[PDB]
Amino acid sequence: QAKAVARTVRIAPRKARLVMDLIRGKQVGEAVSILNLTPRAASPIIEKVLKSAIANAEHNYEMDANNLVISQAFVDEGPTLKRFRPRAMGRASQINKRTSHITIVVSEK
Amino acid sequence: MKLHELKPSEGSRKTRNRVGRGIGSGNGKTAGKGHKGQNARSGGGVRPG
Amino acid sequence: PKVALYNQNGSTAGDIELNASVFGIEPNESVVFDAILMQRASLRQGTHKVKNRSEVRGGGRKPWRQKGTGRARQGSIRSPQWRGGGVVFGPTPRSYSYKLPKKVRRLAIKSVLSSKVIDNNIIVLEDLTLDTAKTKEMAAILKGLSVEKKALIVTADANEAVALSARNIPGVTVVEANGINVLDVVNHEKLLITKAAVEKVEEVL
Amino acid sequence: PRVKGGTVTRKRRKKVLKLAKGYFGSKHTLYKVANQQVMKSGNYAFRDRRQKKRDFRKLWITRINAAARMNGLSYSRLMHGLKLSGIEVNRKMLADLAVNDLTAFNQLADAAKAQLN
Amino acid sequence: YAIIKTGGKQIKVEEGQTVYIEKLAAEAGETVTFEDVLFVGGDNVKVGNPTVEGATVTAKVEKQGRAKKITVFRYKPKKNVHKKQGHRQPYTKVTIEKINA
RNA sequence: GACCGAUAGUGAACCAGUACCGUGAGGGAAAGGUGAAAAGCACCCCGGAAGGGGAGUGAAAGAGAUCCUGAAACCGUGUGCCUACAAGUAGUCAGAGCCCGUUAACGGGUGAUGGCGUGCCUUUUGUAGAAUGAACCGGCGAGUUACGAUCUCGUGCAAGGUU
RNA sequence: UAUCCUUGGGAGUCAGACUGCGAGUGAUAAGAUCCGUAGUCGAAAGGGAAACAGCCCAGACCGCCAGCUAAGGUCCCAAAGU
RNA sequence: AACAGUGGUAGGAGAGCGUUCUAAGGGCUGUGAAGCCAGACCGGAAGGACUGGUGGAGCGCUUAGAAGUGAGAAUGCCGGUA
Repeated sequence: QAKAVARTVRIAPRKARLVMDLIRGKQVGEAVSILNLTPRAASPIIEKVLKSAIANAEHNYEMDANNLVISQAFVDEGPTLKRFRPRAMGRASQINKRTSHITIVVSEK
Repeated sequence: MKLHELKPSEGSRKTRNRVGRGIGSGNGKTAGKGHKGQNARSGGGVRPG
Repeated sequence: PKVALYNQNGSTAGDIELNASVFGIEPNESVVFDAILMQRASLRQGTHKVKNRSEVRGGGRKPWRQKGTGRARQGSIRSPQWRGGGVVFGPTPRSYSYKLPKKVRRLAIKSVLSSKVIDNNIIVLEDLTLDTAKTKEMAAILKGLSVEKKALIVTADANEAVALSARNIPGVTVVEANGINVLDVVNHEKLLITKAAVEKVEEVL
Repeated sequence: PRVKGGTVTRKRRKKVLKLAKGYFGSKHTLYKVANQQVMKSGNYAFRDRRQKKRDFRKLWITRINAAARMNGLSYSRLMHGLKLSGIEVNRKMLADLAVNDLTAFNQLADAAKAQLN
Repeated sequence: YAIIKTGGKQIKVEEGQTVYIEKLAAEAGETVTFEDVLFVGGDNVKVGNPTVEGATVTAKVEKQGRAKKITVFRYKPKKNVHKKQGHRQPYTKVTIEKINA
């Protein structure tokens, strides 16, 4: 069992999830390929955290790169940056620049 | 007596009537003042005579 | 009204007759209750105030036009339901004291004293002389008398000398013959009374 | 003194919230509506606690009617015949238990038929 | 098996079984007997308002119970009318022995 | 101090009459809490960093700069039961099947299928109403106090009572 | 049969509707309006009249896997008589 | 024990439940209080216990007292999130 978290990386959680959900529960050495080939906003952030997760083996409790598979992973909402966008007739509409917490938990099998 | 068993002269004590709190004690929404009368409004009384 | 007499070192002499009109009276439960309640309420100083709507440093302007807006029709900013505050029917500086009839107060003090007498917790200590301000002298006196719990001591003339010794140890009070009340009596569960003060209070009542 | 809105409100609301488990979505989550349904639940519980009597009675009548009809006898004639054959304090529910022990039910139906004429 | 009128509603009982029934006056350890038996089953003795002589049905009773709570809540809409009343129905457990016919 | 304890209490516990708004008179906010002591994270690994995983400090690292507690709305991840010929103020009362085993008791979860059934509040003769109010959660938010009057009740005295 | 009267403390009510019966206005029209009389609703659930406040029967202190009935009904929906 | 009764709006009357502080008596608490989270427990109700988890210093019971004492609605105010 090994774990990693991104802790408020600037990306919308829905957009994160839409690309995140497909790698769930499939062998990491090929999931990384799937995700670095699929073009999406959050793909680079997600492979960075996944690579940190698998790389938690060197100055860490030992695992092997083969026979390694994502165990379970998900997306959590983080603190949001409020912003007021100007809009016609002095309405002053509001917008949410969301943030998200990414998290990977990889295990052996 | 001692203070730790103080008991008043029974019949010489009554709790206040907290009008306008819930329905279980009556006098709820209306606070026991009817519906929308002049008497039902704050300072809505009239000259006594 | 024939309670025994005690000396400084616990030696007991011939018992003393007490005025039945003051100490043999049947205590009045209700009158004692109201007498307790009386100064128990009057003691509080009751200083409290909270800023009513008028005096909240602000308000003034109508926050928005009466109609033609999607918000509730409102008044000034400092109003009760607003976050800005302004309480409604809050506390106010007021006194929690009144007065009772002379007969009632006399009956109350007589009743409590007689209650103590019948409960046999009164201890008459003639001539509570003391040569020094030191506390442990009077602590030894109380130990000799077997006075364990709270107590009250009244001695009229030795108040000047004995008050300093008594006041710290450990929650007992020294009062003068004129300072008797209902709480100061009841709360202390043990009355030390010097004979001069016996007849002085006897004359007063 | 000042009394602040302490734990009393939270306990009061959470009682109904926990009481209203199993409801569809927001009705098991939002006090504003969860309170409404439990009140409705109380009314329905009372009225259905009174309905179950008559519904079980109806079911018993249906079973007795079927059992009687399968022995050349209508339900109404069966009940009449029983009453005249004697005060059959025996009644609907246990008559159905006799039906599912049918031989006893027939052993009553024959007596009722015989005494009916 | 047999049919026993008991508390204003008859019940089917059989030798050795256990039954819940409305509160009797008996203590929580003593035996009790029912009297108004009908349709003694098996050999199926039966009469209208049956005087089944000596067929009082003995039973041992050990419990004094109080049913699970029914939160009777009543309200009438739009009228500020509420009534909530807890209720536990008392009862007694039984076990039947020596059916008499 | 039978006064408040961070929507309270001064507008202002905190660089507040500040930021901000207004040409100007003027209006006018939000924002308290690491730990006992910074002992506030040596060193290593992923990473450009941020952020992580280890290691170490400490009684607690889930205690890491809104940092004591951390409720609800809201958002997710696994899952036991159910669901693609059925329309349902969404429940309740019957109820098979499947799963679990309790503050031990005529137990808990889910429930194929049947009966019944038009939310809450105000205002109305009348509301399921196509009349009004609520997007949801949390907090706050309305018959008191003073001085007199009157009546009931309770007291001490009583042809007197009372300061 | 046991509700009546006197004094005293505290109210709300002043928008009422429908259905019989006797009248007005109306065109013996109106779920119209205004009266008298009785009922229900108002402020009353339950069963019936398909759904229904005022029509019929009938009053809910709670529990029961009891029984007898009122209006209405018994071929299936849907309990009871082809 | 007997007998009778126990729908209810505006209203009147009585019983109580809980909250914050204050006095008297008792004592609970780092051998883990308050608060929060979860339970299949108790009472006629408001409600109150018991057992776990969190949390890391304060707090119930008893009798009486005084109240800024109980929210679901006010196109309520503030904050947060759909």
